[PDB]
Amino acid sequence: SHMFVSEQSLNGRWTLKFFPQPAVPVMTIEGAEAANGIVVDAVVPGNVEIDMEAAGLVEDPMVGNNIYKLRPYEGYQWYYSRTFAAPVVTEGQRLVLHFGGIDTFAEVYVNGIKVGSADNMLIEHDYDITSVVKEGENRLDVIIRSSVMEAQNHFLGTLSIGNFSNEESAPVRRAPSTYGWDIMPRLVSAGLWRDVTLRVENPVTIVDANWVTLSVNPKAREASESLYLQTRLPFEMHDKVKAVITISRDGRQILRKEALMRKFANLFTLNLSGVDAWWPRGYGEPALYTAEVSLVDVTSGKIYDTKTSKIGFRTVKLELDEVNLGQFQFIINGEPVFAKGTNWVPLDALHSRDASHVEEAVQLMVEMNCNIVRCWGGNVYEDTHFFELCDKYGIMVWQDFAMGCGNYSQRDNFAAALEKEAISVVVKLRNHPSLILWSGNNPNNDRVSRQVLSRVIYEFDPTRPYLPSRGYYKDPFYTENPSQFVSEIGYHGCPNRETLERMFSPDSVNPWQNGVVGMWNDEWQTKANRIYDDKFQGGRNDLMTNQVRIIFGEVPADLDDFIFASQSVQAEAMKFFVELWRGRRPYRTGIIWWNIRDGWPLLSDAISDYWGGKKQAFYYMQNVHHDVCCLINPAANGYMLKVDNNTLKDFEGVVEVKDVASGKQVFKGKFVSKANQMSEIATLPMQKGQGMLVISYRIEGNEYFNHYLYGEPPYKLDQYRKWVKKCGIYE
Amino acid sequence: SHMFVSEQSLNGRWTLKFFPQPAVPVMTIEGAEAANGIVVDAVVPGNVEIDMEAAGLVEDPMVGNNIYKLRPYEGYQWYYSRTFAAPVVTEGQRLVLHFGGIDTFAEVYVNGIKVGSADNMLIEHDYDITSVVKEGENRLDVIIRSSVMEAQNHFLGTLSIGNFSNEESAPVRRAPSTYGWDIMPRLVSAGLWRDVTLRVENPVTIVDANWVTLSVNPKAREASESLYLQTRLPFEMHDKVKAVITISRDGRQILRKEALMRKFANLFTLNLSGVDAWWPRGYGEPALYTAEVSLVDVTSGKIYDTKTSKIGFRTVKLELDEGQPGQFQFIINGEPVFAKGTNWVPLDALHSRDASHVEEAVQLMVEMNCNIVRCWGGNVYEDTHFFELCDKYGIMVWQDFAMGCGNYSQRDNFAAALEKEAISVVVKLRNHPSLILWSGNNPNNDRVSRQVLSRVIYEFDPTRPYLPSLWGPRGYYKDPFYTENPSQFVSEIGYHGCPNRETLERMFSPDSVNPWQNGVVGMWNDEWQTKANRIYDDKFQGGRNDLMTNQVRIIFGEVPADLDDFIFASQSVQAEAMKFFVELWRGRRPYRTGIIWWNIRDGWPLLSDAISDYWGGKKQAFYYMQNVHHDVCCLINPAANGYMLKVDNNTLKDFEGVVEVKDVASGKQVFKGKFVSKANQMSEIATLPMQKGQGMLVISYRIEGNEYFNHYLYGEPPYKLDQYRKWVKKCGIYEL
Repeated sequence: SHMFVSEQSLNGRWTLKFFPQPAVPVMTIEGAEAANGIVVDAVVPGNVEIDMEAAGLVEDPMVGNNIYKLRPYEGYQWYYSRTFAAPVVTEGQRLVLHFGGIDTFAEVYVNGIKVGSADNMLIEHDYDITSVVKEGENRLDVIIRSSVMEAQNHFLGTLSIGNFSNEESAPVRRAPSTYGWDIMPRLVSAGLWRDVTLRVENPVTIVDANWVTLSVNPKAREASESLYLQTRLPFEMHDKVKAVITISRDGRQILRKEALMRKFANLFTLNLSGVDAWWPRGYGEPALYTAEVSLVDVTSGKIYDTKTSKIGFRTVKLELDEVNLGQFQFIINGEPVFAKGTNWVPLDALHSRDASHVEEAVQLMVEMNCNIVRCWGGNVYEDTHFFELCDKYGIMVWQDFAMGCGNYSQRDNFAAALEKEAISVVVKLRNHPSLILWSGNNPNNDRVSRQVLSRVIYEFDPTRPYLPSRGYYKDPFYTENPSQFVSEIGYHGCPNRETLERMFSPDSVNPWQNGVVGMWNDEWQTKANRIYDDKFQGGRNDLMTNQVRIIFGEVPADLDDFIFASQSVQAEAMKFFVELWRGRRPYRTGIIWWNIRDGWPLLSDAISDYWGGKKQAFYYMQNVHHDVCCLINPAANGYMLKVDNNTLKDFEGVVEVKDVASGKQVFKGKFVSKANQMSEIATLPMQKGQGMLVISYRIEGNEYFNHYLYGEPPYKLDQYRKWVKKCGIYE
Repeated sequence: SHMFVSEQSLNGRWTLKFFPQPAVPVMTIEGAEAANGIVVDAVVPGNVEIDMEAAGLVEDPMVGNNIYKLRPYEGYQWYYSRTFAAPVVTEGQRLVLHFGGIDTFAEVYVNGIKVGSADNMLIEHDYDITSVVKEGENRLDVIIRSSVMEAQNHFLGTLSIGNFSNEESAPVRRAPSTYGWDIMPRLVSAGLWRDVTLRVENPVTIVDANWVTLSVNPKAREASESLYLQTRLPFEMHDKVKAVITISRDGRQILRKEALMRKFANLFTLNLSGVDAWWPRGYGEPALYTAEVSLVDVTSGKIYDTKTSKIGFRTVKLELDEGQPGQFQFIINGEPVFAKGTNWVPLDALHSRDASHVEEAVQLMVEMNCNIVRCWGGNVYEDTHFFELCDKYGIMVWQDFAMGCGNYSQRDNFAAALEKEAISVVVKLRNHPSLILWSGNNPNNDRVSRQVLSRVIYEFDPTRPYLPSLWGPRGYYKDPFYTENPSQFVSEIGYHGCPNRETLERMFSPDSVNPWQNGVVGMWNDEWQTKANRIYDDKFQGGRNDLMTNQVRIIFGEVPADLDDFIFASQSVQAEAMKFFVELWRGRRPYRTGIIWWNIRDGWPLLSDAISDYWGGKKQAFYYMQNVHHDVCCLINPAANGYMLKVDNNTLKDFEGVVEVKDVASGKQVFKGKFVSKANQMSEIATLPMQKGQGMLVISYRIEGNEYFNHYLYGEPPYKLDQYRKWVKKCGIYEL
């Protein structure tokens, strides 16, 4: 929270006028008003496709092949307009027009006077409009031009052409996935997709409050926290304003410090007592403390400004193995942590709806017990509320800078745009305890990943590490990979029937074209995802049929049997991958799987879909993501029962292995799970043929369950179903 | 070929007004018309000295000391003027005024409106004049200022002062040799030295077609070619235009692929069958294929643009054998190739005449059988036609960026000027199969040669190697300086040679044709000193010309007083030295990997170490060098108790033959026998016994019905000139 003096929202009903962009792009209000176009009511924050669909001008892009009908609007312009009232501004105060998100290339006018030129979808834009504001109605006009056509203002290098990321994405600062990807639709879109506000700032104001943990002693309940404070301070206010710093928790004041402001920028170091450390999930408590800084007149007591945030006392270090060679391990508060989590993709192709999805999506990670999440560079940067939830629930955040599968310009103009973006995002997010790493998502000669971004982290966040950058799930590709830390590992899975009936037209809900199993109809090809409407057979969807065929021999023709088979192979594979890394500790250090939630109704390798449809893989993963988990990994002539502890406490329990069909107890006995390590229990003999062992362990009175599928594929689908039904764990 | 919609030539007669440059340079049409100057007719493309000589205002700079009489014009300004009729431009179409070459600092005006400010003589300049053009007669005015005076707009660093390259060249982007070199006259010059055209472009047009060879399988006659296509495409034309890619050879089509244009830039990977790889001379055929890409309307079938080039399927890897100087070898199509060729210097001091020399000059390399050529960084970048000829004849091209014998600013403004130049020239030439290397020609902290240029190659030509970078005493060619130099790959090596008599009689005044001032041998007259070359008219004796006499005195004991005897002596020393250098590197393979010698042709009538002069007069070294540049060449190297008869093979084929070595003076047979020359290697034939005294051995070899000849001068200097002349005459290989 940041008080200022007043913050008046400009969200609500705007007027949107759209029209095809001429050869000479419209940049003035006069050109926008003279252009022949269509005028509709609009909602801010919003996307232009939501406004046109509300007007009945476009069909629902989430159904069938309606995504391709939005293609002509990629060459359109969008003219937002509204009138507003200007608040009273006293002497020395500044009126600031704040845009949370402009998508993308736009000219901003207040009362016919241009106040800004925006060209970065991913960062905020603030314009001082104190001098252009007038009494009564103030005209606010935003004229956006075509992002796609902007790409032709640039000459591309050889290494920027032919990558998975679109060439139109290379020279502009937008989320690469908006142009299309394997897991996102091509929906370039436009509009004011985040809040628009009017801010009044006092002459004495807080420019930035940077909280940094210098040290932490979790056992003594102590921590050293530094505050790098920058302010605007008139010289008459020097020695007449004091900074008041208050740390609290549950309304209880932990520390108060006052200091006379003798210069605009200061470093205050606070040696705190009776404070708990911020820990990721399983490894401890996500302790957060309210840190408030206020600038107060020493004579009148008037508060000129106040910034408040919840901070966590924690230290983060990445250890990079450079002799025995993803060969790294995160060290939090001086303890080696095993990372288990998901990759974070766009929450919505229409990104103005991202904020409405954040709460439910973080809840998915909490129920999965993820302790880490990697925000993928194909997506936009998430807003403050996402990181505040990750602070609260103890989920570490790996933040990629917004660049996708490809390479970018080595020249000055791009380097300046990316430096402006990187400084903004770093300053915005560097105070969240959840954030643990910056990445360039990218070769060692790349100026982008090895100079520009590293220079920003060096100057504006030297407390966090920066890093410059298909078949059966038991093949050596997955079982003999030497990477201690895997960051992308995924397996396809057909969505639930209910999701299929909502996104596919009734004639196309069944996947098979003219009944032939394996021949996908066009609507299923569009939902693979196909960026452009090029009719073809095969491609990405075939991954589902191939995987099901390797495991069960044959692809079912009944849609419900196909859904069960596809979600069951995705469930077994992902579960096997997690157990393989959790079981091969301490060598394995982390696994970040792909992915937890889709950002659009599509056929994908996610374990949950856009509408909340949890696939079978979600529940399987849930049982192999506990703090302490008993699991079975393959072994030389047998199977190995192991327990993995991802906490700092020792635990005791008992485990009962048994075959589903026979009921023969293969093993029963107590175990001791030492803190923060893999502990083997017993080597179990080989079982005959196919089947399913069931694991039942009890710790501190609670009952947990797991299983292990033995044998070698192909399995009969009808038999595998009976094994799970008798296992009694899943449905 | 790039079709566009139309290309009207603005070449032809212009009006040229010139005047001394005032303290404040004239940069407006008003100031140019108000200045007191001289108006003459001019020819574009051209240089201002050609126009002034056509008007009888200057004397021929190629004769005597007339080069120094052009000195005052370095401080002049040059005002070009002509009228042109505007072509018809439909809506959305674009009218582009294209300059192939402006030398150099000029303000361009169309109909009184400034459209550009040029400041680089080595690269093209394009200006969109669609909105400034008018109906009827239009006006084109170009106002050039003094390049020399432009240097004083810059403060030079210590390392940019005192080099062989002129301080006036350091801050400006112009060919360094224009300011004078030891092999080029000082002729700064100016003018529109390349074509000036008007191009009409459709709203849909090809911006660039970059052809890259990913792989080649010569025996399977296959190749994987990538087309990196960038276009200008209105969004209304998206999904309504298709790219048509056609690879052909002699009218026979090899590939025809059509693809709907859904984005402005695309990578098209083309896996071809029935295609032959491109090879350098000796190693195979220089197979070329016409690659044409066209943007076609999917409905009307209208062709909006067409780009056509001749490409070749080849791979190039520079194998750094390791970093001593010249410790590398070029690998073409997976095979280690032995490079042999010449450095490429200016074709003319008045560079607008370069294009008229290109065909004859390249033919010299074909007659010599060079498989490589290093375009020296003191010259301008050659135009497309030079690289087309090197593609056609299989001559690999090593391209220096345009800096010489110099150190340069580490500051931003020079870096930005060089980056714009490098991007332009790389994009222009990156599709020629002949081109195989980019060089900075430059210590390891130099921003220019270790950051600016390497960054341009990193982004715009990752397919070709980039390198950031033997004269010395110039004594006896068998000195340990040459014979024990460890460089596997030598890029510069040369020896002086007096030009033929006809050239001397055309370049000097009648009283100055004989070199000896007042008749004393070894003392050069003033005109010969000018042709050294001498950059500034400082009178002195000795200097560079003493290389000719010192090298003759080492080999033949005394300098002949007679001119015809002196020409034969000097050219014989150059011929024996250069031949020895090539035989020494070919004979010591596989350690030696290449020899690029200096040089094949003069860019100006001068006294030099070139083997043929500016007017085409071939010195004796040209013929000696021809006989040691064959694909398969029998040669003799010194051994310590005799000589070693060797045969070198610069092909991928085995050959058999017979060789005979005889003493010329006595006629006795030293060796005769058959030999097998294994492919792409040096093979030792026989150790030959030590001969007595001085003389010449004649090497006669026959390969597949064809008879070839070489020789070896044995003994140690000093030799007697008359005896050497009789040995060459009796040998029968070369005419005296």
